[PDB]
Amino acid sequence: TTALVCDNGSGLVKAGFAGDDAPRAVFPSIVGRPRHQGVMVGMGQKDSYVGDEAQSKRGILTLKYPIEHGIITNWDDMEKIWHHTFYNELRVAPEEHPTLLTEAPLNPKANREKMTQIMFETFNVPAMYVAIQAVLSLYASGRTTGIVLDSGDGVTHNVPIYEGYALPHAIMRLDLAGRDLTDYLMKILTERGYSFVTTAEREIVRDIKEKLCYVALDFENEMATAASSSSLEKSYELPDGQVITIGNERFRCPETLFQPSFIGMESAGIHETTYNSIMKCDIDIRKDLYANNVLSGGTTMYPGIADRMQKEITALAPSTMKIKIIAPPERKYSVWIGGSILASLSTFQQMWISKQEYDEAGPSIVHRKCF
Amino acid sequence: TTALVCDNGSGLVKAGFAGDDAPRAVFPSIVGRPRHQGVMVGMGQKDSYVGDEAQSKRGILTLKYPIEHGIITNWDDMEKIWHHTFYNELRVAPEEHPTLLTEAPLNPKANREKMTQIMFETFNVPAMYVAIQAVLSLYASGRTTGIVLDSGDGVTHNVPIYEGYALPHAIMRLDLAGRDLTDYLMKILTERGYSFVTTAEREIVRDIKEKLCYVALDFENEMATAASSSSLEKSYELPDGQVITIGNERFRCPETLFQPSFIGMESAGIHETTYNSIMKCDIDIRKDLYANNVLSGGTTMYPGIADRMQKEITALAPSTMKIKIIAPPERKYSVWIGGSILASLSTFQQMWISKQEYDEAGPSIVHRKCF
Amino acid sequence: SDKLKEAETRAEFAERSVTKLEKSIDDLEDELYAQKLKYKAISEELDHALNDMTSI
Amino acid sequence: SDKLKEAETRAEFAERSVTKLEKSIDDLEDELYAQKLKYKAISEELDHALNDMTSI
Ligand SMILES: Nc1ncnc2c1ncn2[C@@H]1O[C@H](COP(=O)(O)OP(=O)(O)O)[C@@H](O)[C@H]1O
Ligand SMILES: Nc1ncnc2c1ncn2[C@@H]1O[C@H](COP(=O)(O)OP(=O)(O)O)[C@@H](O)[C@H]1O
Ligand SMILES: [Mg+2]
Ligand SMILES: [Mg+2]
Repeated sequence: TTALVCDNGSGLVKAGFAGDDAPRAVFPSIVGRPRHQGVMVGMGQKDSYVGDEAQSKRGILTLKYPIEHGIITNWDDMEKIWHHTFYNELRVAPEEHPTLLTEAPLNPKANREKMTQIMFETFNVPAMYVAIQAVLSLYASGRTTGIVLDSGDGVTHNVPIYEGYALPHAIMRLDLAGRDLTDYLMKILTERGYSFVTTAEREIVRDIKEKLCYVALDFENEMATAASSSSLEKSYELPDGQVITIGNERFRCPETLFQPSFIGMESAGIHETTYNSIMKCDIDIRKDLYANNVLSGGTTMYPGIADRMQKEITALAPSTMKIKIIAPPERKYSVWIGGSILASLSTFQQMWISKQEYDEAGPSIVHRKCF
Repeated sequence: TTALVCDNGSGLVKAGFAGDDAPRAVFPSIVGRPRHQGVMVGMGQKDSYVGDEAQSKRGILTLKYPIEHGIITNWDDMEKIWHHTFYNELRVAPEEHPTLLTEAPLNPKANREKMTQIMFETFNVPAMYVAIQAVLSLYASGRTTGIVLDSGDGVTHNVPIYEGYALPHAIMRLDLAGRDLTDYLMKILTERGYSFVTTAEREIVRDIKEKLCYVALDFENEMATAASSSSLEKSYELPDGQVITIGNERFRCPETLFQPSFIGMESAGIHETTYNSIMKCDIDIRKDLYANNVLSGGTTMYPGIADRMQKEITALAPSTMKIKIIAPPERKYSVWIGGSILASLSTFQQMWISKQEYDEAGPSIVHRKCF
Repeated sequence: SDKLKEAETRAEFAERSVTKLEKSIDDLEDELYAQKLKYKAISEELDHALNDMTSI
Repeated sequence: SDKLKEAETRAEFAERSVTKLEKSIDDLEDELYAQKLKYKAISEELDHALNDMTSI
């Protein structure tokens, strides 16, 4: 039979059968209970709208993501999300399909063990396998080397790989991602008068960020230009009218990636953690990693980031090496495309964690040889 | 049929069919298992890369030479190296070709006996013969007398020969060679800030030594000049950029040959063990040995050694004798050229150790008349 | 609809132009690589002559 | 309206990319010119050496 390549993510759940080009169903991972009282009788009001249904009734819900930073903080809601994904968005019972979840690097063990225990006890799948979210993004590019920066919505991690041999001592995981950029944008919009507070209006700020923000090639020059002319002010129409005008908030929101001091984080930007991740590698594979830097994940879709990052790394790196940044147009679904490719391989067909194996060793089987 | 003139050496395996000018395939003798984990599936990752393949993937391997000082310390790896040499670099099955290995003087017997046992049982050659590495280097020069200093990469030995009669009581074998010079160079580079530790970076230090180091004609004057001017500082570009500048480390690394007290060895330099080897000979053949001093082996390729050695010996020797140092441009492959010449001789065709002879007397046949 | 057609046409031309420019820069980068190889080889040969002459 | 906004954004992205590519190709051409100048200088020095070696 065919395998189910699910990809929990944090912000958008992407799923679909193995062997295709794009995920079959992509929908936000939010579960929102209603918060008001409700007076109409017999309206058929449910107790929790999940997935894309709660992005249409969000006016009277309190949306809450069940995955904070890679890790899962609310297991009941995550189980609800998985149940919805299997039964309503794909309509395939899990009793007859292997599953291939994905997990960020350096995550707590208990999260992974609970994930496998749920998949084997509640949904009762035949066999499931958990894979690191960066190796798949490297599969999708058709490479076999390279250092991949997978800046998702929950957590940004940077896994270097050479000739198929991952370097476990050079993984640099940073917890700045799309969600913190949304919060920072929502916080700097208040400098013009627009106040978004409700958890429903966070979605509106996210839409503003997606449609308007861009990464500046040079930050100081843009700050000077936006403060003199008015060629940058782009307007946007809220879900009820009252258009708003975003000035130099456009390139200040995604600039947080390269200067995490804006949101008070100490660490260095995504332009310098990649160079540090390279320098921890051996001295003889640094040229190949320099030449095959891969971008993935949703948050790396800002217009103009593949040039800013290349300029920064070229500034840091030695002058002789060639710096090349692979930015495929299908960046958002790169992890899932790689997952489909991996699940479609014949050599991989014996790596699944078969159910009888789980019955013999318990949920701690995932840390064992079947990784 | 044609004979296979293999030459194990220590650092570079040189092989080729008898009767040519240069070895057909020359490649480092290193076998390196991968050391990291490896995440790509189906990449076709082997368990051990040998020969010149492991000098390209050395970034994720742990290279280890199977021959320490002439002697062989790891028989499985040496068997792997021989198998590679026969099947992939020459592509001739050994079942139809005699072989002519080479061995340093004064080596343990068990090494030679195991070598012949392997060649007769595993590879199943028709007949093999083991020859001393210095007599061949004397063949290649077209002489018949002379004292040859064969400073390889494993061990430096100094065999005097007159009129074809070797003098077994005058062989002076010293264990300082190219590898110790590489280690000493790697140890003195730390005085400027460059630290090479990994077994892969030993190859980089070896390349530095080959391309930059030279032997000073007079040591104290060079030490004084390099400490005042800056006309010696030559720069070199690492495999990733960050050029380095070698100062008076240039002529201090190969100076260890003439003053083995630098690396803590007690014995006298290669300039004085040759004179001692001569003085042990009879009083009537010392003039001929003085006039026909032969250099061979890789490590004697330093620019300016054929003058320093001549100056030193002229200082030691009596003033009347003429001191001449033969330094052919084809020094590195001198032993193998001599091996080809010896294997191509008709008079030598009945000295091979035929397989039926080995079957009758066991591996101890090599010490017998068929030397 | 008319404005959409115009903008799409100009964007398609821009894509074609950037493809042409990227190919041109690839060609010129390859040419610079070849000339860098030339300088490497000539400097290596000069060093070889220097070491041969200093070492006779 | 959605299609028009998409097309406009595509056009702006492509224009900025073409600007960057043009600047980069010009800079690399300058670098190649400089290295060619160095090669020609040392080549003229070697040609003078050959002119003197004609008397050698
Ligand atoms: N076109 C876009 N432009 C800018 N940001 C985007 C775009 N699309 C998605 N994002 C950001 O990326 C996030 C989605 O990232 P995604 O790759 O789905 O995360 P995950 O790894 O959890 O799947 C969204 O929250 C949004 O903030
Ligand atoms: N051109 C060179 N200049 C200086 N040293 C060299 C040069 N070529 C080789 N060497 C040294 O000689 C060694 C190779 O010696 P070789 O004659 O191959 O040893 P073997 O007797 O085992 O074959 C290398 O390890 C290197 O350190
Ligand atoms: Mg992701
Ligand atoms: Mg030798």
